[PDB]
Amino acid sequence: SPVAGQKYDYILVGGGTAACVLANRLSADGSKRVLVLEAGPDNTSRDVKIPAAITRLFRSPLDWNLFSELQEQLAERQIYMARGRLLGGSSATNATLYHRGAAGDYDAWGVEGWSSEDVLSWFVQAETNADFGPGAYHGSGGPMRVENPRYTNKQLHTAFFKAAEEVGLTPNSDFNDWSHDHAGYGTFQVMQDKGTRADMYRQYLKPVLGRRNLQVLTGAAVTKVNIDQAAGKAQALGVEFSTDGPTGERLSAELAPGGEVIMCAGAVHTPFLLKHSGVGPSAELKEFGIPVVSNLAGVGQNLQDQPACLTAAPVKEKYDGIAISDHIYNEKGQIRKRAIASYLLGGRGGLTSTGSDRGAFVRTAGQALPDLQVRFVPGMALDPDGVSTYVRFAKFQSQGLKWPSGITMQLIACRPQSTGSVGLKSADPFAPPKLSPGYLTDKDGADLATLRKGIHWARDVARSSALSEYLDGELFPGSGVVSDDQIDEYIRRSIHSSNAITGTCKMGNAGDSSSVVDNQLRVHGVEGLRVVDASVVPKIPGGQTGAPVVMIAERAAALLTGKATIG
Ligand SMILES: Cc1cc2nc3c(=O)[nH]c(=O)nc-3n(C[C@H](O)[C@H](O)[C@H](O)COP(=O)(O)OP(=O)(O)OC[C@H]3O[C@@H](n4cnc5c(N)ncnc54)[C@H](O)[C@@H]3O)c2cc1C
Ligand SMILES: CCCCCCCCCCCCCCCCCC(=O)O
Ligand SMILES: CCCCCCCCCCCCCCCCCC(=O)O
Repeated sequence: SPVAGQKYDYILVGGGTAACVLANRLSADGSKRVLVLEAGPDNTSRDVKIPAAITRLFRSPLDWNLFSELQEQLAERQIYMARGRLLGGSSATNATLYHRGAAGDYDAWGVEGWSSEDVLSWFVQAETNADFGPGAYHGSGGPMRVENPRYTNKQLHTAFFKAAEEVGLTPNSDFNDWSHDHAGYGTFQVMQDKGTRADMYRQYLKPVLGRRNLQVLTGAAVTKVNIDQAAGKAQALGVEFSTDGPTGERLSAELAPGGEVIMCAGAVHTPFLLKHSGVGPSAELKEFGIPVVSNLAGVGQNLQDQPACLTAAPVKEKYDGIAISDHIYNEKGQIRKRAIASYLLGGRGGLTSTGSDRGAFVRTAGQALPDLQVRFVPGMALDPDGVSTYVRFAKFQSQGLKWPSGITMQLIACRPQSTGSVGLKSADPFAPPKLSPGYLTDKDGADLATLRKGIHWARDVARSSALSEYLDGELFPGSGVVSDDQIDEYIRRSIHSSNAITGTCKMGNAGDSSSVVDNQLRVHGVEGLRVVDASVVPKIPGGQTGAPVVMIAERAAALLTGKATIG
């Protein structure tokens, strides 16, 4: 009905991080008719605008509320995997940390035309930075906003940095500068604009909603890509979707001649929807009676996510009130007047923080690149699951209680060796995906070793002069968790997502039969179908995965508009 009688040059399946970038670049010249279909609503919540309100976005109506299959290797638990459900997708719900990883991460892909030297200019193109001017590693003038965080904890941030230095870590003045080594401690830059969230809805899509050639539908849940098998195999015709959930009528948006469907549903829902479209491992599609259009073993394989555990310690009584928890809430859980005034008057203070924006990259055992990311938070976890503790922190408002003052160090396996999968547990495209993160399944136990050594490193840092001045014992993992076996059990029971998720429709070279797209991001064996999102990442870079997704979308837009070639 909203697409009755229209023809589109591009249909974007999803309106998330990548989709917002493509919607902007593909609609620019006026010539091309662009449709965006997002299952979630418009992006208007104040909980999206205010970085500290990330606490409220977890397990909210603006999240998919995905749980994994039971993981036997993780004390038989289902793992929550946060995913944004609105225009801007996970860019609208994420911790805003700005990471590209290292040059070596893109070289390790081994994909023609996607080396570190190929991708650098596409990172720089996206960027405006408040703290770095033009140079080899930074642009000015791009639609993204990046800045140094506009909250600083006076006592605890400086203490973390001195502590890191005491255990022999060097400062890294720019984690995105590929002319020096990735390892070191410092401040993560953030995708914020004077302390408001600078998500890809705000930066890319919202400014161009006026364009007559761009049509964006919210509440539009795609159910499959329409693919025809006629005189020379499989051709995308468009997309089936409902505007009224499962019971709603199945509408179809149609491509114009020469049009393309671009999958932007992200590393969870893209492979799910491809499988619902007959693109996937033929045995999985047969099991739910889906006709196989393109038998691709790689669809939903190679799921890479960066698993996390944490240590937490209270401060001494005489340091009560110095934590970010004290800067956001008073002792009866009301939002501090000062935090509201600083946010509104100057885009400063606790409300501009997602909490996790200082830390380090560490080599636990002589690896080529750091295996460990540390995220230092100047507040104390009340749960060994940091995502559960963020949810508790949002629920804590107005409860009449005092959050105890202290610190957390989150330990992430940032270059994990384990992989998971996403598939179907049903033929109904409205049912949740069969999600398995596959944490700690790698053959050598490398990921478990990374996190075990992370906990040792966090204990060494907390034992430092700099931090032991402030701290009063340890809450997590606590005195019961000392031996390697005790630490391994604690990690199995508490391991959570640091919210990356890549690689489920991986890009590959010619001859790579585990790949789903070529180096032009085209789905093997289907005409008029591309993937442009986190799904195409061959091998997860170190650090948070949002900026790499924006780099891929910018380059894909340039390829599709004829402004660039690849290979
Ligand atoms: C909680 C959290 C914290 C993170 N922290 C950081 C961080 O600090 N820094 C960082 O750089 N990265 C971070 N990440 C990762 C980063 O946000 C993502 O990797 C990135 O946003 C992915 O972009 P994408 O376009 O691949 O997918 P998304 O941005 O997730 O977009 C997918 C879109 O498709 C939509 N969709 C799904 N199914 C359908 C359907 N059937 N029909 C229509 N639409 C559909 C979804 O609703 C969504 O809007 C975080 C992620 C999360 C979730
Ligand atoms: C639980 C910790 C996060 C809570 C954050 C909520 C803060 C609410 C404070 C009241 C401020 C509301 C008005 C200012 C915000 C408007 C959003 C914006 O335009 O940037
Ligand atoms: C955003 C500001 C909230 C700060 C108050 C929280 C106080 C306790 C700190 C808990 C830290 C655990 C580390 C978890 C980071 C989880 C969210 C994420 O993946 O971005």
